[PDB]
Amino acid sequence: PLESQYQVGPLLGSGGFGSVYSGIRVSDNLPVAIKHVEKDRISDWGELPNGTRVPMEVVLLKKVSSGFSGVIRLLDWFERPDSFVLILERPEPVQDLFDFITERGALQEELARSFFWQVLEAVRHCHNCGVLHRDIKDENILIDLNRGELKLIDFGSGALLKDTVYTDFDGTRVYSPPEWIRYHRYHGRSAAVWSLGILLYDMVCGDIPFEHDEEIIRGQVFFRQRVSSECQHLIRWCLALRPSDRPTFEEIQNHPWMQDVLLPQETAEIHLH
Ligand SMILES: N#Cc1c(-c2ccccc2)cc(-c2cc(Br)ccc2O)[nH]c1=O
Repeated sequence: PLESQYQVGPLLGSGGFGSVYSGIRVSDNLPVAIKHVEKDRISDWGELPNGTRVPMEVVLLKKVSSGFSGVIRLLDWFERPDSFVLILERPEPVQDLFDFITERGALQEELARSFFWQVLEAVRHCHNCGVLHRDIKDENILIDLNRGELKLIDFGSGALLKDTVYTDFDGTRVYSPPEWIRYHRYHGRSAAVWSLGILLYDMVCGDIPFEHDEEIIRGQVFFRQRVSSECQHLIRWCLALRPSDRPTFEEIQNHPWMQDVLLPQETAEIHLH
């Protein structure tokens, strides 16, 4: 009984893959997010420990659910005749990176460092759990304004992590790597690092670097905003044309610009309060 436990609220947003509403767990007033996904649009299905057919999204979210709240947590889920309904945790107040950057424009490096670092910890968490996000971007990152913690959301274009090549992709095009645009082939980690490269640029310049396929395959990076030399370096490194030339997650976090990151709470007190 879904409608009995939760109290549906306002429409937080929707797209090709879902409609999301703001609900509250009638049980304890817990704030949650209710995501509706139509069975038709669902492309990938999995099963997880049970042998129960469910959309890959549910599989992935279950594999990454844990104490670590660097990634959104699935509280429960229900299946319906023509759709699946997911109950996600919902922080409040909260704002997504896209809206936040859309209001403050380019972010101070110090803040971008904290945020970027947090995203990296989350993505590492996922890979570690055998999950590849495939759609890392400002829109899929939530900001818990009080604790200054970011959360990865929307594993709708995700997939189990593997070492062999990927031939499918349904994530955001402007965040996809050169190798996808050209050969429609890519490898998880390297493809991820490339989008992390687009994300960082996005944070420090206030907008993405590439808009057209040509710009992506060319990979020439121009900075529209004053950006430190160190940050520019890490950015160009993540956006290297050749996949194998991109940094490992370990190399990114050991990069000079990534040092002395602020604690989440400090970040909130200085940049969010
Ligand atoms: N797709 C998607 C998704 C969202 C979305 C983003 C932009 C526009 C419309 C919907 C939001 C969420 C989402 C939002 C909150 Br406050 C809390 C938990 C969530 O899990 N999940 C998605 O999986």
